[PDB]
Amino acid sequence: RKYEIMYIIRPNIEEDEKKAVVERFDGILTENGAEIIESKEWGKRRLAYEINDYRDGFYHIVKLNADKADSINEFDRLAKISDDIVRHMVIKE
Amino acid sequence: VMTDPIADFLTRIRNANMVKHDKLELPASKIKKEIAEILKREGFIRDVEYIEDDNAGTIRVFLKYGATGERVITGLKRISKPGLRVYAKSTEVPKVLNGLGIAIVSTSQGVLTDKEARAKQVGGEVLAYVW
Amino acid sequence: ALTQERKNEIIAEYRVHDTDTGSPEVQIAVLTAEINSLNEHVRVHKKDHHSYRGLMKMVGHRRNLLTYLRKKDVQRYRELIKRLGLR
Amino acid sequence: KVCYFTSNGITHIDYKDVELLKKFVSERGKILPRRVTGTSAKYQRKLTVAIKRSRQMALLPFVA
RNA sequence: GAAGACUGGAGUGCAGAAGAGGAGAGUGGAAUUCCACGUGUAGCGGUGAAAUGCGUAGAUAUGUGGAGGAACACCAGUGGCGAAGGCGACUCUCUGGUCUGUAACUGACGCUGAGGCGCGAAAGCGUGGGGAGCAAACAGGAUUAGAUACCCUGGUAGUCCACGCCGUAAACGAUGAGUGCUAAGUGUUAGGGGGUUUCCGCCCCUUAGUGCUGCAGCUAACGCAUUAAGCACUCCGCCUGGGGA
Ligand SMILES: [Mg+2]
Ligand SMILES: [Mg+2]
Ligand SMILES: [Mg+2]
Ligand SMILES: [Mg+2]
Ligand SMILES: [Mg+2]
Ligand SMILES: [Mg+2]
Ligand SMILES: [Mg+2]
Ligand SMILES: [Mg+2]
Ligand SMILES: [Mg+2]
Ligand SMILES: [Mg+2]
Ligand SMILES: [Mg+2]
Ligand SMILES: [Mg+2]
Ligand SMILES: [Mg+2]
Ligand SMILES: [Mg+2]
Ligand SMILES: [Mg+2]
Ligand SMILES: [Mg+2]
Ligand SMILES: [Mg+2]
Ligand SMILES: [Mg+2]
Ligand SMILES: [Mg+2]
Ligand SMILES: [Mg+2]
Ligand SMILES: [Mg+2]
Ligand SMILES: [Mg+2]
Ligand SMILES: [Mg+2]
Ligand SMILES: [Mg+2]
Repeated sequence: RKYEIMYIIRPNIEEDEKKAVVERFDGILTENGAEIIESKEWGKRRLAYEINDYRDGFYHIVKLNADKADSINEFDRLAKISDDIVRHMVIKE
Repeated sequence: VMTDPIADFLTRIRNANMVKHDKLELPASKIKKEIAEILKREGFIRDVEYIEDDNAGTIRVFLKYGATGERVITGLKRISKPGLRVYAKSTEVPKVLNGLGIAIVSTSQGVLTDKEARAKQVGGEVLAYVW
Repeated sequence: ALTQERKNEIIAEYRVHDTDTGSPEVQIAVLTAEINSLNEHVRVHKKDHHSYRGLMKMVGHRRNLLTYLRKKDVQRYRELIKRLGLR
Repeated sequence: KVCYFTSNGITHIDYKDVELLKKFVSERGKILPRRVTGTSAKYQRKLTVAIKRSRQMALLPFVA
């Protein structure tokens, strides 16, 4: 069943470590039998409200076609525990 | 209907009279056709016709009214319901309205009116009162 | 619910002929599979009553079908009951 | 008045499209009543779902 | 009763649709309360009036930061879902029911159902947690001929969550379930078909819910009236003057 994950990376980050944290979660989804279809970044945007002391963020979108529903759970846990993502949302469609 | 189709036939006729309808159609059966034929031959309706279809068939009846209404048939009732069946001896066949009405009795030679069941001296299950 | 495929293998396995879908041998098998699937959900989710009612309704329907099959034709009933491991 | 998505055949109100949803929220972000927007109930439900889903991702303000 | 046959009741298959239906886990923003720190200073709060109360040990107000609990503005509508109780923030996992369309499949496989077994608002009980607001009991201030009350200032059990009991209500549509038949007019929810139009769109038909107004019919009257309290068949529960009770 297809999926869609959005997440916001903090603004104050440099391109190298930003790409590292972009690709770490792609790898973590691929650690399970979940095929990625997209990994494009949706770009810098200004938050309508300050979720943290922050005001801007890198919006990133990922498409998946998983079945076991464990890859999304592991992504949820290890993105909640990390401080390089401020907000994420998984959607089924 | 679910339980008793003869009562359904009688109540369809009664419901049609109350609003002065002209005809009515209903599902067909081997006993309903014969009841309709008795009603026609006795003089309580105008006509009966049979329309054919896939599963069981349909029967339509054309009702009868006087010159200015005055319902020819003014009352029906069922006597032997599925919850209690009543049988009448040859000397117990009821007389409806001093013979003004008729009673239908399913004897051993088909279904008969009240009058002709007293000619063969036979009896059986009474189905309905019509008057 | 059983995934459409999972239902279709059962249907194809218990067919009494090449095209049936509603014969009692098929309905009883599918209902048995469904209530077995609901058994462990009731076991682990012990406070879901609105699904327990559905389970009970399924059990009653399947029992009525079994009674009809037994009355109509005993040999089919005794073959199918051994196939499904009922009683 | 006439419905928007019904006229334009828009069968999906995605939550990634902020500019479209800007029309249906008032100056404070409160969802406009269906009487003023003029949309059908079936599409109003999808619209409200999308508005809340978009609000969750900081795309639209909760209170402006 | 037996031996066959049929598909209209019932169910399955195939294609679509809507929904605060239920259980578990995670997350969100407003708002009250409290705490810390700057500005400031003489009041704040409260009522028909006033007082109890809080404040120079510096509040109330105002700016920033932190802690915790409970409920989910606008959407929201005689709208939706569920057998009833009831269900309103968002996401994921596990799940039950319903409607429309097709005619592929089985061929009466159906209805009701005493005793039995399950669910059952709130208050209440047992063990272990939590406690921001609210508030039985309680204290003080008011009103009154009196005021174990209404009003004001506070305030514990509880309201919340885990497990197990309790089994009640104006648990109401004061209307048991199933089926069939009997004028019309107009809103709304979820679908299907057709005519027109370039599409939107306008009009008609139809299935399943939900409202209103009304003919026949019924009722003691009020009123009900295709969602009957009308005309009928099947099964169940209940009633036979009031008090004692
Ligand atoms: Mg059918
Ligand atoms: Mg739902
Ligand atoms: Mg739900
Ligand atoms: Mg806050
Ligand atoms: Mg302050
Ligand atoms: Mg219902
Ligand atoms: Mg055949
Ligand atoms: Mg029943
Ligand atoms: Mg009982
Ligand atoms: Mg309680
Ligand atoms: Mg307790
Ligand atoms: Mg006092
Ligand atoms: Mg208080
Ligand atoms: Mg009682
Ligand atoms: Mg009592
Ligand atoms: Mg109630
Ligand atoms: Mg009562
Ligand atoms: Mg009834
Ligand atoms: Mg159309
Ligand atoms: Mg209707
Ligand atoms: Mg009706
Ligand atoms: Mg009455
Ligand atoms: Mg007495
Ligand atoms: Mg007495």
